[PDB]
Amino acid sequence: AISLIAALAVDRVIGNENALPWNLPADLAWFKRNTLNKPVIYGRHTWESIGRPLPGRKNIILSSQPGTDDRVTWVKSVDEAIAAAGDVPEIFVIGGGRVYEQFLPKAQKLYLTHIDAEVEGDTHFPDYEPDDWESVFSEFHDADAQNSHSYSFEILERR
Ligand SMILES: Nc1nc(=O)c2nc(CNc3ccc(C(=O)N[C@@H](CCC(=O)O)C(=O)O)cc3)cnc2[nH]1
Ligand SMILES: [Cl-]
Repeated sequence: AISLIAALAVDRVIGNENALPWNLPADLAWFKRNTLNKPVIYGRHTWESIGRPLPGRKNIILSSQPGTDDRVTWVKSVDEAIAAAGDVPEIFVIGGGRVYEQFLPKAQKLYLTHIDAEVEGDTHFPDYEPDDWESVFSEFHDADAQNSHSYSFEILERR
């Protein structure tokens, strides 16, 4: 089954021109624990942002442009990306915006981090109908010595 994971600032903005103005190691830990040892799908731009494959995970990159690396799997379509992932219980889509958009219709779960930050950004997470989804988990955290902003984790399951 397909799962989407993302960190959202106020107004569902997932990023912009510049680096994100928050320090949230707690979110990174949450991200690792949920995606560890599972196939992860992402686009050309996210690849460029990280530069190297994510450890212990099966990296699948959706790109219309030919692949430039042998350590990760390169696909040209959504159907091909899902096939390259295999017959595993859970497959994660980790971005970016246009990729989340193509995968939302087929997602069964949403792992969201709601960050209390007013970030003026260009890219937004797709709008999802609240009625089509059930919030089976939500946990609120305040900012602390390690995390700069207050935030909440949420797991939604498709109805
Ligand atoms: N919750 C959530 N937080 C994110 O930061 C996030 N980032 C993406 C896409 N961008 C990125 C950028 C960097 C790494 C990365 O280098 N992660 C390392 C953790 C490093 C670490 O703390 O060891 C990883 O191994 O997962 C992953 C995704 C998608 N969904 C997200 N979702
Ligand atoms: Cl991307």
